[PDB]
Amino acid sequence: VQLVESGGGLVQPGGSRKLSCSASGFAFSSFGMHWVRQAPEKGLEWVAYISSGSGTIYYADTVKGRFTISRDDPKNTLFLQMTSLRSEDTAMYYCVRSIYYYGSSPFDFWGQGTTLTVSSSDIVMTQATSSVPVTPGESVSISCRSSKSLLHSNGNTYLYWFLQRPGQSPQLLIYRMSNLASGVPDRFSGSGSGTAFTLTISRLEAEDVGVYYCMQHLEYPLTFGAGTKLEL
Amino acid sequence: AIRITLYAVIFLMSVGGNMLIIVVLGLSRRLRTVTNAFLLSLAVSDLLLAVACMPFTLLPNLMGTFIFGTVICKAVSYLMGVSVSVSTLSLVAIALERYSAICRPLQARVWQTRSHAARVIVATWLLSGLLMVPYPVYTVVQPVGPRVLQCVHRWPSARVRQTWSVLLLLLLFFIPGVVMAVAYGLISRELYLGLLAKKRVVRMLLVIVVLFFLCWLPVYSANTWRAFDGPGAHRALSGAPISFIHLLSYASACVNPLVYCFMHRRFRQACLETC
Amino acid sequence: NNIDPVGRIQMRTRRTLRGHLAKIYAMHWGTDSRLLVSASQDGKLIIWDSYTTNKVHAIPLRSSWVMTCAYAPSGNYVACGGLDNICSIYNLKTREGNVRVSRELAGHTGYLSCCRFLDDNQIVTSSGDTTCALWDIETGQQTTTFTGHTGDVMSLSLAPDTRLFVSGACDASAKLWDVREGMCRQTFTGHESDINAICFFPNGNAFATGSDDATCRLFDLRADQELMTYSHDNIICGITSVSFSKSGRLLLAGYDDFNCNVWDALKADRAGVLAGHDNRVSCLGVTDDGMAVATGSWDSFLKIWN
Amino acid sequence: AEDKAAVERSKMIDRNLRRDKRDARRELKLLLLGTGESGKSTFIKQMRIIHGGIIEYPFDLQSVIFRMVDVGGQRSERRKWIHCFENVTSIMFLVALSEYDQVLVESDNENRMEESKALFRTIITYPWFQNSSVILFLNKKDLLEEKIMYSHLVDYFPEYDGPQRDAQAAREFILKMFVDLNPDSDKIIYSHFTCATDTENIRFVFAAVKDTILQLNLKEYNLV
Amino acid sequence: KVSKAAADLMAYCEAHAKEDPLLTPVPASENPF
Amino acid sequence: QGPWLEEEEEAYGWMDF
Repeated sequence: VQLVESGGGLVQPGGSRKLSCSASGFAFSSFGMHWVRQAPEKGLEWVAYISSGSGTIYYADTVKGRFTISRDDPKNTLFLQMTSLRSEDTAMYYCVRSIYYYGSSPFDFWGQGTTLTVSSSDIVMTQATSSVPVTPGESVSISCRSSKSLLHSNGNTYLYWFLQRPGQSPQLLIYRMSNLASGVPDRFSGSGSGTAFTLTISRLEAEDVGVYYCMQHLEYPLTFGAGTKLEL
Repeated sequence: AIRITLYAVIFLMSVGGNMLIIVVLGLSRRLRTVTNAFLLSLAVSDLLLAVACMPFTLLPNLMGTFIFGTVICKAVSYLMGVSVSVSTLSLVAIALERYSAICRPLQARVWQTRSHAARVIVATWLLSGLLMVPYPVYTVVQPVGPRVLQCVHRWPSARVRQTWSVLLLLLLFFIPGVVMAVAYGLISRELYLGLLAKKRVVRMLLVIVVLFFLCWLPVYSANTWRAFDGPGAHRALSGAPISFIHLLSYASACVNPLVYCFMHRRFRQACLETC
Repeated sequence: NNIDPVGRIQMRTRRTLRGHLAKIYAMHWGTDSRLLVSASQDGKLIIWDSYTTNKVHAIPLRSSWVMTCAYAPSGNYVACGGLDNICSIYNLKTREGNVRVSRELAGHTGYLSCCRFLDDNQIVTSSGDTTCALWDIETGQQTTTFTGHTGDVMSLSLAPDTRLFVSGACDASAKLWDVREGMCRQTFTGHESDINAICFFPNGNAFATGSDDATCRLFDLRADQELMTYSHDNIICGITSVSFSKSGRLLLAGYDDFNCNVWDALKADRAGVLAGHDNRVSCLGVTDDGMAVATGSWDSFLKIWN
Repeated sequence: AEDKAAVERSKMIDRNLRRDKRDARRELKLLLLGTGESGKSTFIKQMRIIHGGIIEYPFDLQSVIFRMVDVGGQRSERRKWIHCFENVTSIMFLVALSEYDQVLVESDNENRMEESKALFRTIITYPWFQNSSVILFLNKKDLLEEKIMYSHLVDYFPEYDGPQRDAQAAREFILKMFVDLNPDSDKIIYSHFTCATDTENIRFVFAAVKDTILQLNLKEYNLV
Repeated sequence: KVSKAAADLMAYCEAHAKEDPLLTPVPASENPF
Repeated sequence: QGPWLEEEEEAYGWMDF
């Protein structure tokens, strides 16, 4: 029901911290944890991944070796130890719950998010527009591009859409470009080719005006782009 | 003499009888068990023991020379050591599996399975390989006389010679003998205490232990006899007595699939359907 | 006959699915063609991923004597039963992530033999207390009860049209029951022994039954007669599982003789043999589109035959 | 894909359940079988209290973790769910020892021997002999002389040739006759003598399952 | 009557034989096996 | 036939198995 994060504060660049994602209300042992972080003005970018039960620990390619993390499974906690903190790591960290099987919904429920403000080959996705003003009731299409044909031989596209309402977590909207997520209404619909993708938001209402986000998931690194803001 | 005839008969009996064990234990119509897998290990060990030792020991006593090369004799020496070690350790292991199967049977039902059987079989194979590493590297050939290829095993220090001899006598004969004896004694004790066929089982156990002791006593006592007495001992023990002393262990190798598989009723009836 | 032969079809196990610790009694396929459920007497109801050879979920059961599996057409729930008289409904797609029990359907006085998810929230269960019952998940009680059998009911078949189900009993009666009105439409008493397993046509016009005398008897609805039987003289072992093809041409029949004798619709010939199991074939099913065939036996081994 | 890491370790989870089921492989399908009014529940609560629908009873102990499968009740055809119980180490069965002469609970109430003859017919119908070792249990022996005395024993029992109209010895001969009506002598039926309130029942079943594990270990280790 | 249900069976088998992967073997391109 | 020893007190052994 509730995921709480801790470990924020004001530390000089070059310090050490302990981020802690405490989780409750679900069987945390059979879930995989992501650690998407957000720049205060630039979009999301992925940091780390751990499979269910402390197995295949993944990382972003530039922070491979510099971050260490463990999971306390009997108490349902994540211990992200922060070492050699740089000035470019001012971010809003999220704690992402995902599960991987057939017919699953990864990236379904997201953490609340804690801040971290310090003073002073690779598939890359890109957005279409940084900000689009749309009055509600116009069925806006938001598109995104990539650098690979995400039409893997198993028969599904590893594309995950999102939405961040201003202030709280970026909840999932569309997974596998055609399957509607849990907790969202029956008005969103995704489409796209092998490389280019699009998302139709029909009959817009209140509160679905946050910044949108898109994800490739075919390889281990994960790229978001700048994020399409939706305006009025 | 009678050596070539009795070696021919024990060749046909051992190789043919073990071949039936190999073909029926290789396939499994839900018949494989802990003892069936361990008897498969005993069968491959005894088959390798027969094909490696029986002709390549009889011919040096009769012909006096190996026709084949020295690397053949190195491979034969490794086969001697690994086949003897796996055969005796397989006997100990089958005795211990039966020991746990009757003494504390609940713990064995907890802790014995097919994966445990294969794990212990690989353990005896790897430990027999690992402990006996210097055996095939000290079997270089010294030619003696005009043309005799002996390929005798040489250890330089007499202390090292007698230490390896007494260690082979202890760890590969004495502890196997006493563990086999006390295990089958506890089998008989719980067979009579818990409860006709029990006399048949007790006779089977007694004849297995006394047959193992009687057959494997002369080769180990002969190795210690070279280790201690040295000169003069080789003069008295040469030719035919060496052949018969090895032949007793050879008879143990041929009777092990006989007494463990063939003489038992169920395995004979099961072999009837396979043929 | 007039129909063209399918011939001797060489059928191979593409993927072997191991991980059940004891004898598997029932399996059911999910409707999205990669998901299945299969259960053993260890107390495990396992959701298996078919094409990539995986366990989607492992569900511990308090009832360790389970004889049935049901998978929801929506895919959200599964149903187990067994000797503890209770149809346990487990929710697969939860926020919690663990597959947890939603409702324990108690009230039956006999062993649960075959349950099938009629709808997303409606469940039909056949039991060994001679009666069948349609239950609702939210209420937790029998929506309707199907009494009046003479022998103990052993099998149940899900209607594809979700309107009219048929169940077979021990007293050689295959009775069809309508869900809404709750009364018995048709009785098939022309048999000599128990109905071990039953499976029902994709149209709904026919259904084949499993017996203990190697007769895969088909009975059809509008014909009102019991004439065609699929009897093999060589086999004496009984039919433990019955499943159908999409076209209805090809009959999947798992037997007590540790083989799957696969037959044809009309002329009833041995079409395929799926001999890869040590113990008797207890459960057998196909996907809705028909890519995969799943065979589970008492040897704790589940095999996809393609 | 990335489902692999979820599943392979789920393998060892079942292998943990392979381990724990082997850690409790001293448990097996201890199938209690019985008839009405034989006082099955009395012995069941006796075994629960002294060491303190199908119902499973965990008798966990340092010597033996134990779980007894009560198939009392479950009014249904025996053949279909008896397929489920091939792995039984012991088909535990209660015989109506105490009520020598009673008539069946069905409405006729006039049957001569047909209660005990029906129980004997349930004894006969055994389709699996691979691991079946019936542990026979005797019922209470509190009151003998009146129960033996009021109804004459010999006329009901066709083959019985023993002393009668005596309080103490006839108990011993009728008990030896009931434990001597063992039709299958190739296997071993492990009869025990216990009253309704008599203790040490767990030691009798533990010794009987140890003895049948010894017999099966003799059979399948080629040690016969 | 048996004949009408039988003819319904023939019509349904002849109509839907093509989609069946059991009756018509499928190429291995779609699934890597 | 031919003895293993072809000299005076040489004590030449044989293969152990």
